[PDB]
Amino acid sequence: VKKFPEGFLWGVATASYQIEGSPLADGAGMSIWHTFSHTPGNVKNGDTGDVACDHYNRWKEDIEIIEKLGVKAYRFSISWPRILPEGTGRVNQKGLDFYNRIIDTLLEKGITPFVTIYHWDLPFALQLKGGWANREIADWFAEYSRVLFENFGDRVKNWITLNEPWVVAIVGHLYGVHAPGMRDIYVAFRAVHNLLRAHARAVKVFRETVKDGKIGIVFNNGYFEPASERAVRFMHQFNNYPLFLNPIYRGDYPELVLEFAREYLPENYKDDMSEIQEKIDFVGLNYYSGHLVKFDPAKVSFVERDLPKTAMGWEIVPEGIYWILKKVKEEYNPPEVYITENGAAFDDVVSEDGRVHDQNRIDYLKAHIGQAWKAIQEGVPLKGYFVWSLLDNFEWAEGYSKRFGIVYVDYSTQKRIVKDSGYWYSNVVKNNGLE
Repeated sequence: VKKFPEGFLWGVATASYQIEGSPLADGAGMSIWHTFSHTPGNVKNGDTGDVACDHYNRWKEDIEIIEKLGVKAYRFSISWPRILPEGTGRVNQKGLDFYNRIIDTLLEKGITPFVTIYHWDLPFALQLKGGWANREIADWFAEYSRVLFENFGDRVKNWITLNEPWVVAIVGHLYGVHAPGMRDIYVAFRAVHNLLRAHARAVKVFRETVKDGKIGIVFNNGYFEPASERAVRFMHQFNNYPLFLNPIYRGDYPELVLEFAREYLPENYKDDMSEIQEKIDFVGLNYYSGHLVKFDPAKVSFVERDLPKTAMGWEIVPEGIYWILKKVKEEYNPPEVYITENGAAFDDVVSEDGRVHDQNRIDYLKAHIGQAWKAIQEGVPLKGYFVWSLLDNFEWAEGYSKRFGIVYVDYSTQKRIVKDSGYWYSNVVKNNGLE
């Protein structure tokens, strides 16, 4: 058996654009993901978030599912354009009403809300002004964050500024695969820098408005290994939490990042570093996959390995989640850590018996929860673990073709079908560990 600490937070996680649909309902502004997905060629099969899981209408049922499964924490995000349709200035009361109802319902049912302030749906109106490329986004983000704190901070006490800022900057502005779909390395590193400045401004406002809350930040991470017996050191520093935590904790970007990217950073970027060091309460780590890597004349290539893979083609390496937990304590020793996302996509099907027998997902989850347990036994201050995702949903540029849910969604009807993995995870939470 592997029992977790008393009060350990077992959660599930979603994001606004991925599940809600109704992106323009009730006076919401357009987001960059609305315009991106409505641009031909950007998203698989031309999928958009127009409907998604229709959570904008079915939110109560979904929460009742969380309650029914006995899950103790719900990580969800707020759509900035629902709250400020032009990004700054005017507040949309109906946007506030939507999240107020979700928040009150969670607390009613004894579920702890973990709110992601930014999970990629920037207001289109701000993108017209440069979005993450514009230094002024630190002010815009501050103003947005303030509205949320003032309206919800009385009940929500666990906050996350940014989800996966590396993805936002690099995948959104260098690779062009995510909104806003740009391919400019100088823009992308300006976005890295501004993401930090905006995160830090929001934390500052938080200290002034929610004196009894906790606030953190979420990073994507991969477990990188060398093909033979440094490129691994680069990938860790660039793609993992150090890109952001070295500034936050140490006041500069990591060494190998500066070697690669100093030319792409703003000229006096160091002048922002003391403000960026604003104290945070916890670090969220997302983890999905491992990668074998080797030098290649970013001077790094991935080497495909055997290993079981998910429908994403992501290699399943459970010891990565232990490694990254250990590594984060070793390098920056944050007071609290959460695994804010962990999960897998598989080609689920509803059997004739009306069940989704996703043993593959159960095995994936079980293996990773075990490794996180291990990190805990060896001193890592892990306070929680969130499965991505409660529901199958819009998987960004993959559209609906990738199902991550522990609850199956039949998009033709919007029917929810709890998967075997969901029943399994429910037992894990009730028992507060593996058995």
